[PDB]
Amino acid sequence: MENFQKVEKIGEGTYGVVYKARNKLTGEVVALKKIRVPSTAIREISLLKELNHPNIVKLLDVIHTENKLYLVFEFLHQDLKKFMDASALTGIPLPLIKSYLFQLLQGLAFCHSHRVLHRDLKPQNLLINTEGAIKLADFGLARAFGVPVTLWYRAPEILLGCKYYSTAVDIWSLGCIFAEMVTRRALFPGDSEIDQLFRIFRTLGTPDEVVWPGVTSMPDYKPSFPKWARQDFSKVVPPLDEDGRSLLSQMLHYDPNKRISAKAALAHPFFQDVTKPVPHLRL
Ligand SMILES: Nc1cc2[nH]cnc2c(OCC2CCCCC2)n1
Repeated sequence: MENFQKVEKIGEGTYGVVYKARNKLTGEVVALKKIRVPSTAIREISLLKELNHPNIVKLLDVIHTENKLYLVFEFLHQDLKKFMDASALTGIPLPLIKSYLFQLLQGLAFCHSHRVLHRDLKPQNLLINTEGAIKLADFGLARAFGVPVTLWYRAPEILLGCKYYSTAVDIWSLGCIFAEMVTRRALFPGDSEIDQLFRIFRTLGTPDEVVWPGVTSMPDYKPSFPKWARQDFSKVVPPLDEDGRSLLSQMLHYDPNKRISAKAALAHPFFQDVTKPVPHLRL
C-alpha cells in the first residue's frame, strides 16, 4: 500500500471506498478499491485477473497485505451516471447510445462465454473515456467476496428468490440501463423489494405460468400478488425506434431461458448501422 499515494475519494461503493491514486514507482494513475481474508476469494479474484477484454475494466493487481485486501484497476474519468446527469437536458444522441450498448454487449458476451457474471450492473459501474469506449467494472466480484443479494436494475428471478440464477440476470440489467439512456429517467425506480417487483409488474404485466413456466413455484412468489396488464413499449421508451424496442423487449423477457443472450443480441438488426462516435466530455 505504502506504494500508493491517494489522490481523492472517488466515492463509496459496494465493497468499500474507491480512491483515485498514483503508483509511486510506475507513476501510473489508478483506481484503488479497499475491500471491506478467505482463501476462496483470493483464488477467485486471482482468476478474474486473467480476464482481459477491451470492454472490461482491467484488474491490474491484487494486493493482500495485513489481513486487508485492495484491488487495483485501470482508471477512467467518468461513470455513465455522471454522463447522463450531464446530458439530462439534451439526452444522449442515439448513435452514441447504440455504440455503448453494442460495446457493453461485447463485454457481457466475453465474460459469459467464460461463465462469469456481474450480478449488479448499474450506470455507476459503467465507465467511459474520451475515445468513445465504455467498459464494465466489478465483473465477477459479487460471487467472490460472496456478496449477498440499488434494486432498480435487479432481474425478476433474483427478486423472486431464485438462488441459482444465470448470465441472463446481466442482460436484464443492461436492458434497464438501455431504457434509462433513451428516456433520461430510470425504468424501475423501486424503493423496496416489493415496490421493485410491482413496478416491474405494472409495466410488463404480472408474470404467470403462460409467459414464464415455473414462476408460481419460485420461493418468494405469492398468489396474492395483484395482477396487472402489460403496457406497450411504444409508451415505455417512446422515441426509441422499432428495432430498438424489439431488442429491448427481448432483453426484458421474464423467462430467464427465453431472454436474449449477449451474443445473439450482437446480431440484432438494431446494430446493422452501428458506429463509434466520440462523446463530449468535461473532465
Ligand atoms: N474514474 C473511475 C475509474 C475506475 N476504475 C475502476 N473503478 C473506477 C471508478 O469508480 C467510480 C465508482 C462510481 C460510483 C461510486 C464510486 C465508485 N471511477
